[PDB]
Amino acid sequence: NAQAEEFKKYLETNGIKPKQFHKKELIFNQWDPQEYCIFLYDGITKLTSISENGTIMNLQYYKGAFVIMSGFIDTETSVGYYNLEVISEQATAYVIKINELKELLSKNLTHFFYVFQTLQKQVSYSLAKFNDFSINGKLGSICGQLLILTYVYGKETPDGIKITLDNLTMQELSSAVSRIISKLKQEKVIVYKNSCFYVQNLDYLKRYAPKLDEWFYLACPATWGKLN
Amino acid sequence: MNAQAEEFKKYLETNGIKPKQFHKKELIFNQWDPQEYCIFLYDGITKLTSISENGTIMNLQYYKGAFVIMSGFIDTETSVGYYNLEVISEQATAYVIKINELKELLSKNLTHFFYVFQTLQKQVSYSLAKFNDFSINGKLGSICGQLLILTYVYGKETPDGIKITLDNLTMQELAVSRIISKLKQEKVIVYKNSCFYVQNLDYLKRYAPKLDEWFYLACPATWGKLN
Ligand SMILES: O=C(O)[C@@H]1CSc2c(C3CC3)c(Cc3cnc4ccccc4c3)cc(=O)n21
Ligand code: NA
Ligand code: NA
Repeated sequence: NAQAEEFKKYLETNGIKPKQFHKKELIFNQWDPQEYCIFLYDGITKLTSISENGTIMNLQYYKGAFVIMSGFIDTETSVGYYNLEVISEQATAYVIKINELKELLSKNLTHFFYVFQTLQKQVSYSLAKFNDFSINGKLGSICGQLLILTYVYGKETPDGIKITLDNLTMQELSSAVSRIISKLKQEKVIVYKNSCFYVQNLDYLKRYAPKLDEWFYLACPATWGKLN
Repeated sequence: MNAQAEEFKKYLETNGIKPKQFHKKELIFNQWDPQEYCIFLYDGITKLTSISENGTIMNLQYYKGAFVIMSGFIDTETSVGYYNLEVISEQATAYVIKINELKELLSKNLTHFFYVFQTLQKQVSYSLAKFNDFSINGKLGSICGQLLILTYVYGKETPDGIKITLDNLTMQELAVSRIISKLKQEKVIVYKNSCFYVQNLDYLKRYAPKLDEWFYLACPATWGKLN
């Protein structure tokens, strides 16, 4: 992306170096009193919360380029007790104290609008998922999640739309969930060929995840028009 | 209400933006509006709805003044999503502003720019907490999460319990009567005077733990008034 590239280089101009992370590493953890603005240039991360019996809660996933912030920008107080785990093999991320963020954006409104419209997407993204889930239950949630893997990591092939994901990432991902995927298999909306995963009926996914499909058209139109 | 909100209100007025009185059931904006707005809900209560192709109305989110609700992207001024913003309180004060004008106002005042930025952070992190509590305790954490918000916001320190202040207009504004019953029975909620009370705030905290954390970090003033 161009906007993200302009932010990458704007960060480096101001002396902020990238930092390579590896799978299962933590970019920041819930006990770090320092609040950060993570610019995940490349890689895949997940935001986890730990209940007080030890159970890890996978709450959200992020793909670079994107912005994650552990503190409110105004008061510089914590958004919550969260960790940012890297689940890809290797992820690049610019780590920035929240204090320095306000200074970088105060000088330049353009990158302020970039970070600002990024949070705008995340808000509407969640509203669109919740919408589809309230209209079609888990069916909408499954089709919506499946629509992500198609619009982003998808590519057109003879056997449909293949998911360009190292199966290391795939299995990173239940009775009712099996029922849904089962029907998708029998209707061949998806497949299991060559150990891969292809999507052949994108129109089906759009039907039961319509609001999320709208979110792409409005927030990621270049990706949306690719497979449309 | 919020120190930042009051100054933002003054800031909008001094730049020639007038408040507008919306009453219950009015739409500050609907989903077929080709103009994208930045709504500053100063006072009142609203909900974000969506009409499907079937014509089915879906509630998606609730907002209470002071708060910001933008329908378009700050940069491209395009819609982030086709939503309607409906008032559900008796009356509501809101400062309707074009998005192109917002871009202008926040550019000359980074302080208010950060404030609007923070209102997005509270939505995102409010959703994550709500999603965690539902992702462990299912609908129990959701209802308890919703009740927890009502308790912290509209509660009263009455020896009877915690008096939900909401005028009846938004109380019953609201498939799972087992949940309301499992709490009606358990001395967790009681409508003594025809009005809801709370006799066990720890039940709600226990099943909405992340929402409780969020409220402790986002509204620490309101959180401690019951703790
Ligand atoms: O199941 C998942 O892993 C995905 C990834 S994150 C996510 C979300 C939102 C972004 C955090 C949602 C939306 C959602 C669904 N149901 C809810 C029920 C109660 C309260 C909030 C909810 C939010 C769905 C989803 O599947 N996933
Ligand atoms: Na933290
Ligand atoms: Na709008």
